[PDB]
Amino acid sequence: FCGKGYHLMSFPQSAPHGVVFLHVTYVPAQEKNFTTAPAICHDGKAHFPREGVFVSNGTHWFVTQRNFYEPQIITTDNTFVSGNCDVVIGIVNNTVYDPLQPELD
Amino acid sequence: QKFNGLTVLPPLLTDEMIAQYTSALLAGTITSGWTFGAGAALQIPFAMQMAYRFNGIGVTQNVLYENQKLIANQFNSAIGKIQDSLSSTA
Amino acid sequence: YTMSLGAENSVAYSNNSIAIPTNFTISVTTEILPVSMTKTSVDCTMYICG
Ligand SMILES: *[C@@H]1O[C@H](CO)[C@@H](O[C@@H]2O[C@H](CO)[C@@H](O)[C@H](O)[C@H]2NC(C)=O)[C@H](O)[C@H]1NC(C)=O
Ligand SMILES: *[C@@H]1O[C@H](CO)[C@@H](O[C@@H]2O[C@H](CO)[C@@H](O)[C@H](O)[C@H]2NC(C)=O)[C@H](O)[C@H]1NC(C)=O
Ligand SMILES: *[C@@H]1O[C@H](CO)[C@@H](O[C@@H]2O[C@H](CO)[C@@H](O)[C@H](O)[C@H]2NC(C)=O)[C@H](O)[C@H]1NC(C)=O
Ligand SMILES: *[C@@H]1O[C@H](CO)[C@@H](O[C@@H]2O[C@H](CO)[C@@H](O)[C@H](O)[C@H]2NC(C)=O)[C@H](O)[C@H]1NC(C)=O
Ligand SMILES: *[C@@H]1O[C@H](CO)[C@@H](O[C@@H]2O[C@H](CO)[C@@H](O)[C@H](O)[C@H]2NC(C)=O)[C@H](O)[C@H]1NC(C)=O
Repeated sequence: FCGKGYHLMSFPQSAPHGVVFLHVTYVPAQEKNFTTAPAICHDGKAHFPREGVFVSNGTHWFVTQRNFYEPQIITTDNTFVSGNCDVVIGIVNNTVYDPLQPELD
Repeated sequence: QKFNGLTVLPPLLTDEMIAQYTSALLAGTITSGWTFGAGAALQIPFAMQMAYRFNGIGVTQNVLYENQKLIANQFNSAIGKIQDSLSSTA
Repeated sequence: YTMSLGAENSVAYSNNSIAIPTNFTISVTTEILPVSMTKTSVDCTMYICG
């Protein structure tokens, strides 16, 4: 509605018989190739991502926001768990780090 | 019709050219979704895209994955119902 | 000549492959809209008879 891309801000300017608007928008660029997986299997449970998608760099797995690559370790507190491992087509076998356990030592 | 000083000018865009715009359009939104309408197209597997759109309404993503078969079936039988509504209803 | 509609590039769709942006550019587009005309007026009798 207000310029191509994701609208961020606008400023009006005058004109003799009209109004000219400047619409400042965000546009993504420089995108890479990643492998994905709808959900992960860990100890028999399906771990779905909360905010973002699980993405693989070939030999490692992470979780990131869909707007901009910012990889992070797939941990218990960024992924919710529901149902069983064998239920949704497309899971992959991986591990999940639990931040609590390093504290018990 | 047109026989004494009246005419009709042809359109600039022919039927095959419009059907080429609409083929490009709905061949994009399958492969890239809203993305291709902002910048470069980004290939995203379809089922993931639908799951996201579910999150976009307010239903937890897992609902789509668990029920993927029923969803696909309802979609298909709906397209066929439209095909027949149009094929018969004047 | 016959007009071209644009470039022809097909997307490498897969069922386990996603493309993700790693940078961004903010761009300031412009838009123009009229909102008025000259408030004209004509005296009908002077125009016709004067
Ligand atoms: C994702 O990976 C593919 C292949 O690994 C990249 O490939 C090319 O894209 C062009 C576009 O038309 C195709 O014709 C080629 O067949 C693709 N494969 C090649 C050249 O090996 C693609 O560019 C990557 N996309 C992103 C966003 O990283
Ligand atoms: C995928 O990502 C992982 C994690 O970044 C990469 O593993 C790292 O490789 C670098 C380069 O040797 C090492 O310095 C790091 O120690 C590694 N990470 C750790 C701490 O395990 C991996 O090389 C990447 N591979 C691909 C194909 O993208
Ligand atoms: C995604 O597509 C690929 C290729 O179409 C599918 O791979 C086929 O899967 C069957 C069942 O496991 C295998 O017998 C075939 O050999 C696979 N083909 C290839 C070329 O690898 C895959 O199953 C699809 N679904 C995913 C990955 O979830
Ligand atoms: C995920 O891990 C499970 C657990 O190892 C795999 O299931 C095993 O499959 C092997 C190969 O046939 C069997 O020998 C084991 O008996 C299975 N374990 C159990 C407890 O069922 C499963 O194949 C893995 N899947 C993927 C995609 O990596
Ligand atoms: C995103 O794109 C911009 C566009 O140039 C990149 O900007 C330049 O980065 C180089 C890195 O060596 C700098 O030397 C230049 O000064 C930057 N240009 C400007 C406008 O100052 C930027 O680096 C890209 N993002 C990333 C993460 O590399």
